[PDB]
Amino acid sequence: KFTRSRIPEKVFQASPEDHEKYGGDPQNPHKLHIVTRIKSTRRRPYWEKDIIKMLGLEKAHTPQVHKNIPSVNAKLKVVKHLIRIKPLKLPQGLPAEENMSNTCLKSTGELVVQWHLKPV
Amino acid sequence: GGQWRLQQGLAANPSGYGPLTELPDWSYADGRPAPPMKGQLRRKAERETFARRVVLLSQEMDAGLQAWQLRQQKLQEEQRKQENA
Amino acid sequence: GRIPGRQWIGKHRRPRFVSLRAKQNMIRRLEIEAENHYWLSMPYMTREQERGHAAVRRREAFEAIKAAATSKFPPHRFIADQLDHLNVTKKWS
Amino acid sequence: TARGTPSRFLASVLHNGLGRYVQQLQRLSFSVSRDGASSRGAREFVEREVIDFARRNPGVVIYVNSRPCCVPRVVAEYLNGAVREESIHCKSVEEISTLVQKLADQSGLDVIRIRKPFHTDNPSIQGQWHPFTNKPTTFRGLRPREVQ
Amino acid sequence: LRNRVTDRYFRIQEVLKHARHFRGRKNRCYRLAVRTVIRAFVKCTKARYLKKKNMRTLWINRITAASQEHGLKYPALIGNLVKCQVELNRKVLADLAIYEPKTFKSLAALASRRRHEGFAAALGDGKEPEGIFSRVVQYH
Amino acid sequence: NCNVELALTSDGRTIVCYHPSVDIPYEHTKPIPREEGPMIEQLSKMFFTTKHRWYPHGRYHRCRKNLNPPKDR
Amino acid sequence: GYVPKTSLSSPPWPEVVLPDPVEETRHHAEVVKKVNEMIVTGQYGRLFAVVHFASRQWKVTSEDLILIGNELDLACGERIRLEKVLLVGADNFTLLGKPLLGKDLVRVEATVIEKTESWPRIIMRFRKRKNFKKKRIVTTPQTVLRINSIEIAPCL
Amino acid sequence: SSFSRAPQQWATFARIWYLLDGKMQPPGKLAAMASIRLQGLHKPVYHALSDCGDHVVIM
Repeated sequence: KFTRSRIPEKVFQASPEDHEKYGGDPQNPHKLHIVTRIKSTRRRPYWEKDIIKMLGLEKAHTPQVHKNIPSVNAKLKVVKHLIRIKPLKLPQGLPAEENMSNTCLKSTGELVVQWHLKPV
Repeated sequence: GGQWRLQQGLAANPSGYGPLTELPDWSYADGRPAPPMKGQLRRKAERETFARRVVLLSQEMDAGLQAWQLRQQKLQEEQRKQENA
Repeated sequence: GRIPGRQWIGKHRRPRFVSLRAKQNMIRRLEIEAENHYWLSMPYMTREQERGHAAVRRREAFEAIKAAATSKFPPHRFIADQLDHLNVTKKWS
Repeated sequence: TARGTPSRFLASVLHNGLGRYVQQLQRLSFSVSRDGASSRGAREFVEREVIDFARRNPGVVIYVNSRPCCVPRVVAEYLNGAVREESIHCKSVEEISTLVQKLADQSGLDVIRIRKPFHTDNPSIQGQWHPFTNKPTTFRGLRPREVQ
Repeated sequence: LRNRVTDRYFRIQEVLKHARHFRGRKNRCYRLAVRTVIRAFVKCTKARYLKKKNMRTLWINRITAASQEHGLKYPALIGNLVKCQVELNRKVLADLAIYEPKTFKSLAALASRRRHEGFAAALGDGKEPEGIFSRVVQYH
Repeated sequence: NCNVELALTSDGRTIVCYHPSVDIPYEHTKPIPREEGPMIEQLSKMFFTTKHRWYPHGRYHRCRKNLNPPKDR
Repeated sequence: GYVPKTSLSSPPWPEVVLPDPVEETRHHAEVVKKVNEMIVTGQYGRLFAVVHFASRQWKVTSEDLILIGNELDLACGERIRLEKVLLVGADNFTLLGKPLLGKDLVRVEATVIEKTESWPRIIMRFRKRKNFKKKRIVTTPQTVLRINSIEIAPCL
Repeated sequence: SSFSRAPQQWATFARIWYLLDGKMQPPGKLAAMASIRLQGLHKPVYHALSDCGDHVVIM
C-alpha cells in the first residue's frame, strides 16, 4: 500500500561540503524562504494537494515567502519534490515604509528595496 | 535561451521584469508622461503585498524570539527569588 | 510485429526506453531536489521558540472570518427603486 | 468563421494621419420616438448628452427626428460614404453614449477580418531578398562546368 | 394549437447562412448543416492556438534559411543574440531576413563573433579580461 | 557571405553595424548576347510539373474563386 | 603538447584568433566615428526601426500603419512618442541596442488614427456524447496607429 | 531595391539551378541537401504554398 512517507532525519543534516557548495551558513540561519511551485499536484496524492493549498503555492512559478520555522519546515518537507526553496536574502535593510513601494525581488533570492531600471 | 539568463542574474524570461516590461511604452510628443499601464499597476501592487508580507513575517519571527527570551529571563528571576527567604 | 493486448497495459507491453532527454530531465530535477534538502536543514526558531509567537494574528484572522460569517442578512429595500420603475411609461409632452 | 466571411487588408482611408487627421464621420441621425418606450433611454441621451457631444467634436452634423418606421436609431455616415446603422432600442444612457463615441472613433472601412496587423507600403530599405543577394559572383560570370 | 412557433424560419437561417459555402446537402438541409456548422465553429476556436503555433514554426524556418545562408545555424544565431542582450523576437528576425538583409548580415556576424568570444573567454578559464561582447548590461 | 564592420559605442549600450552595399565588379560580368494529352505533356515538360496541374476543373470549383480579392502594399 | 596533423586533432570548425583589445577599440572608434559622421550630415535615406509597442515588437518604417489589440485611452489623431526603440536601421548602417536604444538617440512618433472594434470572433466549445455545446461571440477592441517620424540623433 | 513591382517579384521568386556532384558521397547527405533545396527551405521567402522550390542537378 502506497502511503505517506517518513523522510529520515539524516537527510536534513547538512555536511560542510554543502556549506561550501551552496551559500549557507549553519550558524546564523536565514529568516524566510522563497518557495516556488515547479511541479503540478495532479498525479500526486491528496495530502500533497492539501499541503500545496495550505502553503499558498497554487500558481506554478510564483514565489511565496514562508517562515523558516519547524512547522512550515514540516509542511515543506512533505512536498519537497514539487517546490523550490531559496533563502530570502536582504542585501540592504528590510524595506522601511519609505521605499516599501519601490522594491524588487531579484532572481538570486534577494530583495533590493530601490527599484531602478536606468543604465548604471 | 534562459539558463544563461539565470546565471547572469537576469530573469529566465525576459518578459518578466526588465526594461522591456517595466518602462512605459509611450509618451506624448510634448513630453508629458503616459498614464501608467494597467499591467504595471497590477505588478507593482503584487510587489507591494509581497514586501508587506515579508515585513510582517520578519516582525513575527523576531518578536517571537524576544518574547521567548523574556519568558526565560523571568523564569530565571523567579528561580533566583524562590531560592531565598 | 504486434504487441499482444493493449500496448502499455498487461503482462506483455511495448518496451519503453530512456532517452538522454529523460535522464537529463530527471537528473536536473534531482539537483533542484537536493538544494531543497539543503535549505530545509537550518531552521531559525527552535520548535519551542515558535510556540505561540503568532497566536494573536491567527486569532484576529479567525475573528475576521467569524464576523464575516455572521454579518449576513437580507439587503435593505428602498422606495426609489419602486418609483424609478414608475419611469417606464415616461415620455415627452 | 473566417473562411466564410469577407476579409480586407489594413488601411486608412486617404492617408489619414500623415498630413493632418480628418474626423471621418459626417452625419448621425437619431430618430427618437415621442411617446415610445423602446426609445426611452435614447430620449434621455438627447436631453442629456447630445448637445455636449455635438459641441465636443464639430466635424459631424447631427439630426434628431421623431418616429422611425421601425426602431430608434443612429445613422452614421462616413467620409468614404459608408453607412453604419445601429439600433439603440432599449438601451440605457451609458450604452448609447459609448456607442456614439464608438461610431465617432472609427473610419468608414468595414469591420470584416483584417488580414494583417500592419501595413507598410515602402516595406524594405536595404532591398528585398532575391536569390542573388548574398551569393558571390564568379570570374567572367562563368557557371559550374564552364570551360573558358 | 394554442401557441405554436412562428419564428422558426429565422432560427434555420441563423444556422444556414454560415453553411452556404459548404458542399453537398450540408449546405442546405438543416440537420446536416447544424452538425457541420458547429464543427466549423469548434475548428475556428482551436485553430487560434494552431495559428500561433504555425506562425512560430514558419518564423523558425525562415530565420534558419537566412542564417544557414550566412554560415551559422538557428541555435547559434538565437543563442548568441541572447548572450549579447539583443532581445529581438522571431517575427522581427524573419521579417529582417526577408526585407532587410544587410541588417540580418550584421546580426549573423555579431552572433558568430560573440560565439567565438564566449568560447575563447571560456577556453582560457581562470582570471583574464572578459570578452568584448560578453559584457552585460546590469539594471538596478 | 558577410563583410560588416561591427562596433560598440564607448559606454556599451548600443551596437553600431556598418554595412555598405558592395557593387558587382566589371570583371565578373558577361557581355549581352546579340491534341490535349500531348498538350499537357508538352506544357508539363516545359514547366517542370506534374500533369495534374493542367487538367481543368468543374464549374462548382471555378465558382468559388474570388475574382475581386484584396491587394496590398 | 604538440600533435601531428591527423583527422581528429584540430576540430573541423575554422580557427579564428580574437584580436587584441587595443587595436580593436581603435577599430570601434573608427567605426563609430564613421557612422556618427554619416548621421550628422544626413548621409542616410529612410529609416526603419524595431519598436517594442503594446506587447510585441513591430518593424516600423515611417509613414505607415500598426493595428494594436487594445484600447489606448488616447483621443484620435493624437501624437505619441513610441519609446522602447530597439533597432534602428538605414541603407548603410544599423544601430541595435542592449536591449533598448536610448531615448536620447532615436525618436519614433506615431498618431492614433482609429479606435475600432474587431470583427465578431466566435468561441464555440463542444464535447460529444455529452450534450456539451456552448457558444460565445467576442468583439475585441483595436486601435490603429500611423507612424509618422523616425528621426535619429547623432549622439554616439 | 528600387525595382518595379513585376521585376522585384520576378527577382525574388524565380528559381535557381543547383549542381551537386555526387562522387564518393553518401546518398543521404546528398538527399538532405537536395531535399532542402527542392522544397525551398533555403529561402527566407519560403512558404509552404508559395511553390518556391529550386532545381537540383545531382551528377
